[PDB]
Amino acid sequence: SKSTAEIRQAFLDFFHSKGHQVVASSSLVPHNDPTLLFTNAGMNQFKDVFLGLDKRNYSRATTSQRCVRAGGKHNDLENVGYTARHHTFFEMLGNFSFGDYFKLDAILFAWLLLTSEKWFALPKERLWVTVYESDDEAYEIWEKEVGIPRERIIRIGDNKGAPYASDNFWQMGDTGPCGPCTEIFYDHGDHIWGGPPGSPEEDGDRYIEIWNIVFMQFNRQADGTMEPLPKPSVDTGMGLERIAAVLQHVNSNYDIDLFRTLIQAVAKVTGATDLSNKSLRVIADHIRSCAFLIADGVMPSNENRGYVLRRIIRRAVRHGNMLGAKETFFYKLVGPLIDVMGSAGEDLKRQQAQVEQVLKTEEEQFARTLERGLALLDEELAKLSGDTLDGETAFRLYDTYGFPVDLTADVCRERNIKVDEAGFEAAMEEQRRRAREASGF
Ligand SMILES: Nc1ncnc2c1ncn2[C@@H]1O[C@H](COP(=O)(O)OP(=O)(O)CP(=O)(O)O)[C@@H](O)[C@H]1O
Ligand SMILES: [Mg+2]
Ligand SMILES: [Mg+2]
Ligand SMILES: [Mg+2]
Ligand SMILES: [Mg+2]
Repeated sequence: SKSTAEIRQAFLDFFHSKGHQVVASSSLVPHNDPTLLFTNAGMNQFKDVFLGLDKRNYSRATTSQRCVRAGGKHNDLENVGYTARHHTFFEMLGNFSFGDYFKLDAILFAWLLLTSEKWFALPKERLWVTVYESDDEAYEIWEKEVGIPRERIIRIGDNKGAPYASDNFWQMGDTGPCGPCTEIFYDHGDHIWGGPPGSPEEDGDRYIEIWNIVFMQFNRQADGTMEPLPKPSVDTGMGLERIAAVLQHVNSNYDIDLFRTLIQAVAKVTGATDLSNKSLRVIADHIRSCAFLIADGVMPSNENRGYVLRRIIRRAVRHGNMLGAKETFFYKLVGPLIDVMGSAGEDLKRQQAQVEQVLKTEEEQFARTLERGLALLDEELAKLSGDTLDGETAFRLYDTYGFPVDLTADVCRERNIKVDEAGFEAAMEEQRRRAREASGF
């Protein structure tokens, strides 16, 4: 069928033929807003255009934005390797309307691309749509204009437990452009556990959310106030990996051509013999987030963006150890990654050597203490009464061996053991004030 690269280009070509300006992906590092750790959506670089503070020569655009959702806000790190649909690094295919077309055309564009014989040509029967409970306009558009059976049109209100807090109300953050949205789901088959959106089993991998179409209408204020945007606008986002899985007739993102080739590369450098397991998929995902973050200027450190990068690198190195890696391996995956990304991996190839050295240095540094740290964790788990590793042990693995608390928790999770992360932060704070007491500052 179609490769991931062909699907990415087809999406861009579709909207380009619909008068959309093709705009390059922005960096993973936000422009002078932290606050946000990482670019997590395609609309980020158009934020001020939605607010009406900035205007473009074009009124409609389309992008394939690289996103990282490993802190915040959206943090999907603990889903990586457990679900069929979650990555840290992923490309969000988006079309944008800046005071141009609104709900009807946005919905028609998406449906045409998905179901048309000229385009993706997906069977209408396997597509479910959600709307915001109060969004009657979106409901009637799906029902009367598109012709979706009412059975597969699901109203969702404030299911997160506060007003405007909803799976069908997309918000950028505590402030910024937002509005009710309509989301398109794909039924992967009854052989997979899961229910439709709204069911107690909606988290299953059967009904996977493919495309989120946001009808930008409000600028959310600090005080929780919704202030109307000057011009109603559209912000859409479709996971390239998720739509690629659908189009390549597989349930999992890790079964698409890109991740198949990438997982094969991981197995080659680690010596893994399994077709697929948690570690293989985690490392394949982690190299994408680590390599692209460094290419975008993020350097490993013990604070802020750098520490998130450091956490991901070291968790990937841990999984390499699980697979039985004998030598430094992580940096050897940059080449293979560049090859599978195509045009989306050109900002990376530009600095291959630099990214490779950073990852090599980082792994070698962590390798000093990794195995001795894993041995300590194993002897502490062997004498652990209860289901929770204490904070002192987690602090020790951090202070001496450089184990991030979530890395320690990742290992313990695989054995049904929890981590007292409150006791860890307490032990962390106690060290901070010892430094304050001793230093005087
Ligand atoms: N961690 C992740 N990995 C891969 N794709 C993701 C992702 N988070 C979001 N996407 C994709 O980006 C699109 C728009 O982003 P959005 O913020 O709506 O995600 P989401 O959080 O609603 C998906 P879910 O509800 O399954 O977590 C989604 O339709 C989804 O396909
Ligand atoms: Mg989510
Ligand atoms: Mg959702
Ligand atoms: Mg969702
Ligand atoms: Mg969503």
